[PDB]
Amino acid sequence: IARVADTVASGPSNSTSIPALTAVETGHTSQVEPSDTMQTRHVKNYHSRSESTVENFLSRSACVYIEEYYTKDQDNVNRYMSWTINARRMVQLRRKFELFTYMRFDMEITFVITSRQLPGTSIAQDMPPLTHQIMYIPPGGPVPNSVTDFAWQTSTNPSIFWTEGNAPPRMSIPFISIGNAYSNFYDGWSHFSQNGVYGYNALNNMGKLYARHVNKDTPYQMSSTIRVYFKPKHIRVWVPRPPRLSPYIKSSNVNFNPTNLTDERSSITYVPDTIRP
Amino acid sequence: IARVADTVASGPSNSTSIPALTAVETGHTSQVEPSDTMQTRHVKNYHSRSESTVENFLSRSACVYIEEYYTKDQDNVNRYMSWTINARRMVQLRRKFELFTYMRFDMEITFVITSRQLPGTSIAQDMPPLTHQIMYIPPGGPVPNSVTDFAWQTSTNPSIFWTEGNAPPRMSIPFISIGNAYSNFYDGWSHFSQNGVYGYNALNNMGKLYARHVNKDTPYQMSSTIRVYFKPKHIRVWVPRPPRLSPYIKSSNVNFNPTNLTDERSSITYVPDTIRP
Amino acid sequence: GLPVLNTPGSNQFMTSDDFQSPSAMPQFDVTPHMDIPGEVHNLMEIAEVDSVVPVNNIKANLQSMDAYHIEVNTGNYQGEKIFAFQMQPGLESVFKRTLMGEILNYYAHWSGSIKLTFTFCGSAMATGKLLLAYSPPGADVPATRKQAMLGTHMIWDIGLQSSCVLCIPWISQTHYRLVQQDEYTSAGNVTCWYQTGIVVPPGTPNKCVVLCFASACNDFSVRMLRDTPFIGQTALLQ
Amino acid sequence: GLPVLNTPGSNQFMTSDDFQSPSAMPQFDVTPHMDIPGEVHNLMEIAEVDSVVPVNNIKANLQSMDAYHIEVNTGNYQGEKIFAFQMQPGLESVFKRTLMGEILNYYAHWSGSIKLTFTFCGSAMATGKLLLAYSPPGADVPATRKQAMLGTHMIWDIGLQSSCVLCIPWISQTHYRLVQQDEYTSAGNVTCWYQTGIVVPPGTPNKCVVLCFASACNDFSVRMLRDTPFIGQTALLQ
Amino acid sequence: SDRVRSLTLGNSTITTQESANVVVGYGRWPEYLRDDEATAEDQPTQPDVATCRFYTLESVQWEKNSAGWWWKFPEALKDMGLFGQNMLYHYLGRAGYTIHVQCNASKFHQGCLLVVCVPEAEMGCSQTDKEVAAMNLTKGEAAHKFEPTKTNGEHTVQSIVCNAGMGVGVGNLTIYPHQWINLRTNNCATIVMPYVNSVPMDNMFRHYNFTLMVIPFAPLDYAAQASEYVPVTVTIAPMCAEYNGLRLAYQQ
Amino acid sequence: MGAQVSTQKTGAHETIIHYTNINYYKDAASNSANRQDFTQDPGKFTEPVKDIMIKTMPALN
Amino acid sequence: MGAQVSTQKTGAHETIIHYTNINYYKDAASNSANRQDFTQDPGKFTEPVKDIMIKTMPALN
Amino acid sequence: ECRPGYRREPSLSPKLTCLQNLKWSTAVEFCKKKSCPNPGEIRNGQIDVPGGILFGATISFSCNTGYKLFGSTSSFCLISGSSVQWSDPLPECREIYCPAPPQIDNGIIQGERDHYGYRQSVTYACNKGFTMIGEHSIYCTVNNDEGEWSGPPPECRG
Ligand SMILES: CCCCCCCCCCCC(=O)O
Ligand SMILES: CCCCCCCCCCCC(=O)O
Repeated sequence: IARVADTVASGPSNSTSIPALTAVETGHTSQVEPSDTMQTRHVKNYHSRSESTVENFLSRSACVYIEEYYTKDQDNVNRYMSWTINARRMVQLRRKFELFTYMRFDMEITFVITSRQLPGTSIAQDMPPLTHQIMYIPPGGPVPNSVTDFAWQTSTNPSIFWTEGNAPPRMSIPFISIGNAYSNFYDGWSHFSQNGVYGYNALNNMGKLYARHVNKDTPYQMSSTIRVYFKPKHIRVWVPRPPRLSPYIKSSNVNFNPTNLTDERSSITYVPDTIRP
Repeated sequence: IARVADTVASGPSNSTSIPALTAVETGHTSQVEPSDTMQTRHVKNYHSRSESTVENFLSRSACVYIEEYYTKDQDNVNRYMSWTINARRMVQLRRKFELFTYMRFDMEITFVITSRQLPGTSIAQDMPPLTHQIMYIPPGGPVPNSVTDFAWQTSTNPSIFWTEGNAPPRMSIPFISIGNAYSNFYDGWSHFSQNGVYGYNALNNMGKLYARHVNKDTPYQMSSTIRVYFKPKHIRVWVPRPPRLSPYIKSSNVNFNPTNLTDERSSITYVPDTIRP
Repeated sequence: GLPVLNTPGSNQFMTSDDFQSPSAMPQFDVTPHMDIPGEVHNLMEIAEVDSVVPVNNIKANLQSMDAYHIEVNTGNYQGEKIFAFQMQPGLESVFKRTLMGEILNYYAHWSGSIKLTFTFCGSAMATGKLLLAYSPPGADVPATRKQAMLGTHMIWDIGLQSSCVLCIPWISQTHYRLVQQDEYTSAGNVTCWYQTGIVVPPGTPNKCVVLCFASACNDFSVRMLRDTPFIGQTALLQ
Repeated sequence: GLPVLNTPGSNQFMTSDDFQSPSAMPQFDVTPHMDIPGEVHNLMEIAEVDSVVPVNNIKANLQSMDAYHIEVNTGNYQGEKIFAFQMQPGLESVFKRTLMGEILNYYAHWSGSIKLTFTFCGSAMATGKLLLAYSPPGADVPATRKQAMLGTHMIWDIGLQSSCVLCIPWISQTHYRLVQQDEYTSAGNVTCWYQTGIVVPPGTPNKCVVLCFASACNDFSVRMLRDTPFIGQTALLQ
Repeated sequence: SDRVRSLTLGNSTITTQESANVVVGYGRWPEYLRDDEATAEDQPTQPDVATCRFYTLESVQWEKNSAGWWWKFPEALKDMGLFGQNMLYHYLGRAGYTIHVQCNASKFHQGCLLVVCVPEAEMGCSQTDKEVAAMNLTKGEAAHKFEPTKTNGEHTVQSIVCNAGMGVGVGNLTIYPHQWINLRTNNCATIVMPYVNSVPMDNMFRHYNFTLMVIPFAPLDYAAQASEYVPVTVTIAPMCAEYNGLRLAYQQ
Repeated sequence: MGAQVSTQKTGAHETIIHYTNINYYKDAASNSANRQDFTQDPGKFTEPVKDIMIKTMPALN
Repeated sequence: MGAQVSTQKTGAHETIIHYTNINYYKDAASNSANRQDFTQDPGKFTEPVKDIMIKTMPALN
Repeated sequence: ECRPGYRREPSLSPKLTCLQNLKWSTAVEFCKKKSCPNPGEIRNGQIDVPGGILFGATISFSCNTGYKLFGSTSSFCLISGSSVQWSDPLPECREIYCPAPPQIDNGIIQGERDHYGYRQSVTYACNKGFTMIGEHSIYCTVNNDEGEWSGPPPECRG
């Protein structure tokens, strides 16, 4: 089905046919194959590009964020999580998405929440299972300012209640973008006067995500770390582009430091001698 | 299916047709569209009002109550929960329901019960999993006066037994109202002499809900917090009305404080200049 | 039994799920259905109903009927802007609370046209022509009538027909816009001017009230369910 | 209920699984699909596009266009190797970063032929013949033109047709090779020599640039999904 | 002979006797917005021949040490006849564009340019800790140029060529609609770009749909007494230009 | 069984899109929400007039 | 039910290889990935020329 | 009347009217900021335009890697007599040169040059009878506005 091209058996040649000669100036990539520049044998190639599919390539859960929130109200520790959803803080997944200019797809979101008890001299407890609450707040919705804010009522905002021990919570979401496709790159501004925000943040706005412990309080300080995972499915991509070369500096723009095109070597004719009997 | 109206292509005009002119005095809302007051192009609108459905709007679990009950019998702490069922103590869901005068629907009720161990110097325990019991008592049924009352026998009253760690208990209920529809507003009294109770509480009576720990006792004081969630389904609504403007004061009536119609601004002609190159 | 494998997301509780569940009251005989007047099927049925808009929402009128009053006077007032505001059905303080905007605040996305109906409440002897203009995002707000006149406008002639509709067409780049509109999803502005003026006979008021109504069209629609930021509390009511 | 038995692997979370899951946003009206130009279906569509190869990747040129320059001069240079490198589409520093190699680094296995297109950028008066040879693994790198000539070679004659393709056939023992090529999965080497020489008229440069392009053929394919070793971080970006 | 070609748009016509075929965007050719993909309800305006014609920008000089140049559209054409006038008076725009880069020398000169059209060519800043200014991204028909070395400007674009000011490899820009101008075979380069964006239409001042980059991979060179002045002129013509949201002109 | 196949809501890969459903409980109150009932009739609130009013005509005459 | 039988990917014992699928959710976004869509058209990027170029012929003439 | 340095907008009235409400009519942009000359170009440099080039605007300068900036690092569009003029002239980006490469005992430099700039290199060669100890070449590195050879030259053992 997604099979690869076979190699036709070719023999000697001596004609005005010039498949090897061309002109890249046309912007046309040569469509030559081994059988065109040598004598080849017939080969029934059964190989398949099934795993090169944009679907199989991007459809794999990848971490996009991670924050920690405590249980007790001691010191200036955040007791809840806040996050302006986006996939530009994790270089791995961010680099893949940026292989294309525009994207369209549904998505499977999985959460890996783990807790712990902070070190201490006398910390003997017996706390029941910790239950967490993850609430999604689309742009404009009321934001909670405490682990007891009325906003956690989740009247209409989607929210998940998960208790430790059980399988990591998950749920799918459609294609939210108000545009016909998500934009990984936006060479424009937010204001017509050509100023303000520049790039991604200028238009993308998937809202925010908040988390917290629904448990009232813990005898001794404890903390939990939530890890968000994205897995696009039913994918569509447009306009491919040069992969990221320079390391990512900011998660709001494409700033970078002049990076080398590639690793170095002795000379253009350098090739390590691996045959030494 | 629930698609939106398309825009017919319109051209120049010069007739006695006056679609723009009307008279609101009739109480009739103008049915004009862009194509009636300008030249428009044909546009196949595929947008859908599928999420504007009263079903999709109200069919989302929203917290309606929350109380805490302890395990040990120390001090004057309640060891069980009591609640006169109603959705007027949580402004969020209450405001939505009040967008309509009458309602009819079945409902999915979910409970999020979480426990904890109160702080202390020496609180080393090893308590087994805590099992809870939620019992619904329709109007007239015997009410328990202790965590060991005979009423907890649940001979005929619906009751749920849940142990921490497992998925939050849930169960559906039909349309209980003795009327043909639930009433969010009742501009009347409970007594014929036009006195006594006024409004909602005058007729609504969904009974009470009690909770407790089925565990005999805990070495050291512990408490649990139960959160009730309502999710109406198979919805029907009648007589829409102006959304709540003034903050909710009481959960028994519609009392309020003179609130502003909306936020203020410089002048009627004030419009922020967002274009400044 | 049947070999089964639990998938991630098991035993969780998502407020927006939709599964079946055992009834706590088996064989309950639901009360007979009664056909009640004015049933609502889609919230858009409400957002399509005209509601008075508080255009004159200045601090001094935030609690009086003057908030809805849009005065117009007799005499030369050329070059003077009767009123103006942004096109933010759910964010603009002017629309923020109308039936329409009030509903949009339960959603994050919106799309479609809007019908701004203006009603002259002066006397039957007062006459006049007003210029209702709408300028799409891109340039500064019309400072003069000429600038406003270059955009989508409607010249309303007061007469027997009290009301006049200024339909604001949906001229956006994207299919949808955020109710929490930012500069990117800007909608533009609406400015009103004097096309001619308000002439009046002797023994007749010189100041008249002009009410403004706003509602959605048959091409309007919301999309992202969210909680409204116009209601909250600090503790359980009692 | 139906007697069920949970199998090992239940409640786990495998990043590469593929199950169904409840939508957090029921009945969401997705934005209408728009036909956008240049859609990608398979990543191989990208690896099949020629991209300039930095053959002259010496420390001094790791950040200049000279990295792509492959100089050729007039005069006797017989016995001199113009350039050479290993055939490691994803490991060789020369290909490691090209569109082709850049993609292979997201996979661990690869197979197929490669098209090395060479373009003469000298003047229209310069002429010459170069010998582009490819030697499969097994023996030492060609030290002389005779040794290189014994392998799969292509004699490129510079003329009106600026470019010339040297298709490196897939001559491997195994069906696939590791992108992280080791000696076992060796691919061989590619050496360029002067078939004749570069003759030039008076008043014309003596040094010319020869660009190199690399891309996959219709018989190419990757196979083992992995993370690319060309991107990382030490903390969440901000 | 496929070497010679002629282009005709509006009242403008370009001639060539040494071209190398014509690259057509991503296989697509400019087309007006269809009804089943439109959003703006108002009837669009289509000046046609009035705006869809060849606009020549300020020429540039190619020197032995030139590192490259770049233009941003449709911004670069803000002051070009009626095409620029419609940009001012309208909120939304949509166009095709036929890029035609000219550059002739002689059989005795040598060099190779890379004419590319990069959609959403979001660029980085010289000082990674600061931001860039529109003034440094695009300045009308005046071209910005790449530098063979790192830049330092406060809000300047990292003009270092090797990274194309995008943090990528220049050798991979071939993945975008492009052509080369190998003086020994070429004389110009043409690219027909179709409207590429994640939206049916968009503002033409706030958004720079695509960037035209002309980067030389083969340094310009020649002998003594050989014309040292080798200019590179860029000509572009909008295609299927549509406009929506008519209002008071925007003050630049 | 008493399976009932319906149509799913459009996905992010449009322009096998159907699901199956079976009720296991005896009470209709146990069934899932009716998220696919798209009925409309704004007339009740937008045009509750006794005499039909034609848009292209004067409201009063 | 609305079962839909498809073909599985070749196993390590080739040269009953089919699976069954049923969607339980109402939203298409809930369905599993489309790991079996094998469409291709490199022409967009490899041969975006206006005039078809025949391999066995000169690029320019 | 336009101030300095502003210019009249032909499309608008520089006049205001006293309305009945004792308020002056809304003012338009009848007088706009005079635009400064195009900053130009810096050979082997870059001009950062954060906020246009009109009166009151500022622009910064930088030099590509391998070049040192000579002059001002910025310029302001101030009002100069009858118009708006850039405060400081365009600076200079002069090539950074490495120190003369080192000569080595019993070895030479192949194709020795006059100057050596960023990324340029020097390759050594031991005389007949001697053996090279170390890398053949070194490279001109240019941290930080001063040029420096990558490392030490090779050595020739007889
Ligand atoms: C209920 C959680 C909602 C989370 C929304 C995530 C949307 C991700 C969109 C990613 C956009 C992009 O990568 O260009
Ligand atoms: C088994 C638990 C029974 C709970 C009954 C809840 C009934 C809710 C009725 C809400 C009435 C209203 O909102 O007007």
